Amino acid sequence: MQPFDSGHDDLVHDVVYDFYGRHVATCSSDQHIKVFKLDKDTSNWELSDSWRAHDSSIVAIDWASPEYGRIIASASYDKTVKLWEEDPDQEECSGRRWNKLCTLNDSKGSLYSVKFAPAHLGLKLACLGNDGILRLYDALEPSDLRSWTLTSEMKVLSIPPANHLQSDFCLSWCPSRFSPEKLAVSALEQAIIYQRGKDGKLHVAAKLPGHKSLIRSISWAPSIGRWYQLIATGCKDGRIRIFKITEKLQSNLQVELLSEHDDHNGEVWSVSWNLTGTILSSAGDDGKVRLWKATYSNEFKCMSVIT
Amino acid sequence: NIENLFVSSVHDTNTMYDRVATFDYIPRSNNGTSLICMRQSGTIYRMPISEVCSKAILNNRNSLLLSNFENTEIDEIRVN
Amino acid sequence: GLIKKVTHWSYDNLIDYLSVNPTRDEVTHYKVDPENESDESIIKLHTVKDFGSITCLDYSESEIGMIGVGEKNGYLRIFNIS
Repeated sequence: MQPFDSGHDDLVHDVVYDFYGRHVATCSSDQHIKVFKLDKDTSNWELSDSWRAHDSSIVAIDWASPEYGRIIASASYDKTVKLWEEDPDQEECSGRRWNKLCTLNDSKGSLYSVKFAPAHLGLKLACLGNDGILRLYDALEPSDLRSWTLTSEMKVLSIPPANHLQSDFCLSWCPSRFSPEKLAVSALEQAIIYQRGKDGKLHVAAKLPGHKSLIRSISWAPSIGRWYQLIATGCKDGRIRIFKITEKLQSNLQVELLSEHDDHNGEVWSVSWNLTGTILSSAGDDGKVRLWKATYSNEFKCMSVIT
Repeated sequence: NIENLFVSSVHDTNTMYDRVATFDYIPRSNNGTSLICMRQSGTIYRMPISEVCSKAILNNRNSLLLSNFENTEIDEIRVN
Repeated sequence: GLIKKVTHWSYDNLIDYLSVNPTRDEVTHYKVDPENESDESIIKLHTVKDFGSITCLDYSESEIGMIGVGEKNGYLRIFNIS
């Protein structure tokens, strides 16, 4: 468990990997983004660029697929989405290595989660904040990656939350290349699966039941050819909920809960899958990180726990 | 210049002993936090804040990344 | 409050005392050196910060450290400090 210092002056809000697994990007509340690269020789993480990005605290970042280039979608609390492209003819650790592409100033509220779509949908973007409106951004013209169009606008909340009550949002796309477009939307105390129809407009397909408290993280297991999909959820309750979805609005889909695990006895802040959907990693309020793997049966059982 | 504030997250912690009336922070090194608390009887003790992991993402090479809610260093578990 | 002087517990010349705070929520074991009048002689050794609404307290002279603590709810917690 060797640590490395991110160098941020305040709390690191979100960290994600790239596709190749050799780059991480760290957003924080010191209005900065730092992208680290995994050194091949020394095997120690070192900084590549450290540039100020937004005017407020950045809370969610997500990489694009490398076939579309190196694009980072940063969402912050200042009602903006900022897209950053790497320009290779610039020295490292400068501050101009990642040239800005666009600002999506179509948000009336502070954002919480931004997630790029899978590659077979194109360069699609998903943005959710406390406005209760999900806006999908599309990069239609590949000649210039600076024009982004707003196509799907679905309202996930009746009213925006209060100024004092807390709210959390998490998005997760559907990595299935031979299934229609699906999106998981965790708005307060609602887990909604949004599916693309024949008319091209998203509809409420199914809702994951349970969820007596505030939802903190959602994650979709990578479909590797199995006939059932998996969605992992971590609530403000200590429930790591793994939902099983069978799909057969061209296609209807049924939601069945596979497990409900209470080994944290707190708030499950982040739950996330592996490359192949085998190992599930969850962190809770008890200061422990629990790895989960399926047994000979399909029921999930706890494995080695990192404290 | 005026920042319209709103609450993002609430982090809960249970005190070691009950019947506490007043408390105060203790600044620690590396953005740490301990709490000094005064009970209703007047006895004063020290309570630390646990380093709760905030994000557990998995790499394609089977590696675990760990960010903390307190400080800025990031923990790495490698498959080696 | 309740201050009880306990004998047959110290081999040396120091004298041991047991105390209950006026809030009836705490039990403290003291050692007091009588030959020095200053407040540094009042030494606080161990403290047991639990219970709530203590109503009685006693000690065992034959066996060292065994102290019984009553409660208003109805539990007689008998334990050892020394």
